[PDB]
Order: sequence, then C-alpha cells, then structure tokens
Amino acid sequence: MIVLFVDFDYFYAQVEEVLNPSLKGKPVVVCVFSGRFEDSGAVATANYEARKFGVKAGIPIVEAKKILPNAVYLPMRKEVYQQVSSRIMNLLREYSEKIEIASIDEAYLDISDKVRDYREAYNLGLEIKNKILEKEKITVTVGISKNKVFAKIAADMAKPNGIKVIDDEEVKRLIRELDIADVPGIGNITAEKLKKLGINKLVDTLSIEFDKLKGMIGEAKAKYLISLARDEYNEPIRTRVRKSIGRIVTMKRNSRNLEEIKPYLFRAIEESYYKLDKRIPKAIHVVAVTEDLDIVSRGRTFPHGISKETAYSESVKLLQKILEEDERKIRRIGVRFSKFI
DNA sequence: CGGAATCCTTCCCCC
DNA sequence: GGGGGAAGGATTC
Ligand SMILES: Nc1nc2c(ncn2[C@H]2C[C@H](O)[C@@H](COP(=O)(O)OP(=O)(O)OP(=O)(O)O)O2)c(=O)[nH]1
Ligand SMILES: [Ca+2]
Ligand SMILES: [Ca+2]
Ligand SMILES: [Ca+2]
Ligand SMILES: [Ca+2]
Repeated sequence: MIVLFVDFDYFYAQVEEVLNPSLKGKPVVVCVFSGRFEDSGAVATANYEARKFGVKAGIPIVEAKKILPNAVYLPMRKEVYQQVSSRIMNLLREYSEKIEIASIDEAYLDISDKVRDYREAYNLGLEIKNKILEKEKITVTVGISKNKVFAKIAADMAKPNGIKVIDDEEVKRLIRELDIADVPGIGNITAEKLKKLGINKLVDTLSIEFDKLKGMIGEAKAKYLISLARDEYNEPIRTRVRKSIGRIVTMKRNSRNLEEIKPYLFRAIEESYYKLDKRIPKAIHVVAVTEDLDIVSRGRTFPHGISKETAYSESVKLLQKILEEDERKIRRIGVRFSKFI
C-alpha cells in the first residue's frame, strides 16, 4: 500500500503570483474584504514571504497591514483558483485512476500498482512535481507513506516545495513521537480534550479504556486514533462527490430586521443557484452567523426538488424561525443546498 | 471570511 | 431494542 499525497504550495497566493509573476519574492496577502469598514475582513492565505512575519490565514487584514504595511494585498478570486486547481487534478489523474480530491488543493493517489517501492514512489513524486511546475508553474509538496494520514503528515513535514517519505520504520517512530495535535482531524478543540485524558501522542490512545476515550471525543474519532496508533489505519482512496452547494455573505451592519437581511439572503440564493448548475436539491438550510461569532441554522428537506421560487419563499420562513428562536443580531447570512436529485 | 465534509446528539415514527 | 431519517450543532481543513 503506497499512497502519494499532493498539497499545492500557498495555493491562492501562488496562483496570484502565476497570473502576475512580478509579484514573486514580494509578500503577497490574499484577502477576503467584508465591506463592514475599510480593510474589514480576513486573510485567506499569504505566501511564505508574508508568512514568516506572522501574516497567515485567519488573521484580520487590519492586523496584517500593521505588521506588513507595504505587502501586496489582493481580493480573493476563488473562481480562478478553482479552475487552476481542476487542471492540476487532471494531470494527477494521469498517474493513477485511484484519486481522492480532498479539497481545492489536496489530492491523494493510490500508486500501489504503478510503483514497486518507496524509491520508485519518491521518483514518481519528482516526476509529478516537475510535471506540475512545467505545465502550470505551481510548486507543490508531496508526501508518501502507507496510508492517507501518514502521506499527509509527510507533506506537512516537507513543506513548502518538498517531498518526503515516511516508510514503516518512521511510521512506528511517529506513533511514539508525533505530537497528537499534528494528526490530521485533530483541531484545537480535540487537541485540548485529548490533553485532559493525558493523550499527548498517538501511542497514549492505547493506554486508555475505549469507552472513556469515545466518551470524550466521540466514537468515530476514537476508532480513528486507535487504528492509527495500532499501525492499522488503511482507509481506501475514494473518489469524492459534491453533496452540498452554498454561500454565506457578511452584512454591512449587524441586524435583526427581516427586510434588512433579505437582500443579502436573496443574493446568497442567487449565487448558490448559479453554482448549482443543473443540480436539483431536495434540502435547503438557512445559515446565520450571530454577532458573537456563533453559527445558527434552520433547514427543511422536501419530497421533491426545490425550484428557485420555493427557495426564495422557504428561506424567508427559515430566517424567520431563526429570528424567533435566537435573540441575537445577525452578522453573516446565507444558504446551503443539498440532497441532490 | 469563507465552503464543505463528516460526525454527534436528540427527537421522532414505528415495527 | 433498534432501524431509519431528519434537524440542529460541533468540529475540521
Ligand atoms: N477564506 C479562507 N481560505 C482559506 C483559509 N485557509 C486556507 N484557505 C484556502 C487558501 C489556501 O491557499 C488554500 C489551501 O489551504 P492550506 O492550508 O494548504 O494553506 P496554503 O495552501 O495557503 O499554504 P500551505 O502551503 O499549506 O502552507 O485554501 C481560511 O482560513 N480562509
Ligand atoms: Ca497547500
Ligand atoms: Ca492543504
Ligand atoms: Ca492541529
Ligand atoms: Ca438508534
């Protein structure tokens, strides 16, 4: 079982560099401007030049600006990045039919059959890196190991512009040594629940009774961490399909008035339907971000597909359910469509 | 800020 | 008891 994982370097910012190569070597910050005030919003991502001074995804644009007032600041152009991404995914398909497209810039390949060992896999990685650099001018990091999770960890270790193999020797070392928060699927909230159980590396998950562990982090994540620590995680590379299309926008002011919020809600529906492109959903959810950054939602599944008129009509009802049930002001409002025919 | 998958809890109808 | 599904949250990348 040889898995090869491809993670494109600093993706959105690198694409902006490709479309304007004079950006190269400058600090580049790709931003999402919320329209609430001058430079309100956040960093989607940044190239390494900006990153090494602390400008990274998630910080406010305002804070980025005071660290690096002279950086290049660009609005996020997701549609472009998506088209570049799928071209790169298409080239990867030429190296295996077993491909899992995990996000806009991550893919796993099953190269068990195209390759005999880690030496040949490491060479196939170099072929792949070079191919993408030649055809689209994008640097990527490659991780190689015996399963998806360890291929991913490999990439995290080698980035940027890297390639790394975690064989079987190193896999066993990492179970004892890798900080458990660096395990994919362990975010901040789970990392902290695991600390309380005194689980600081993967190996610790075996020293603890299962029912306790699933008591804390849930059954799925429990079985997940256990198989990994046991060196028997072996999930298949699986072709993934879109299950839901949606869109959420930020309001210029926090509000509670139905008629203040509606045009934002309707805009979200309009873009959501364009994105849907001949897909017909049976389910709609109205999603609200309240003033305290909390996320509330109300939804409805239909026996049939939802027409645009029905989306418009139903969304107002669900938004009304939200305002009836939750006393707080709304900051962001949007919709999500799913259960496609 | 933003898009989306998977998972968890609760509640429900009912064999 | 338990299957099957929906709803509203929680959590991750
Ligand atoms: N709007 C938004 N987009 C994000 C955020 N984080 C990541 N993205 C987008 C932009 C990234 O370029 C892309 C890929 O995610 P990554 O975690 O791999 O970061 P990135 O590629 O920028 O750099 P990396 O090489 O992994 O260090 O997804 C975020 O907090 N907000
Ligand atoms: Ca990346
Ligand atoms: Ca990534
Ligand atoms: Ca983490
Ligand atoms: Ca049950």
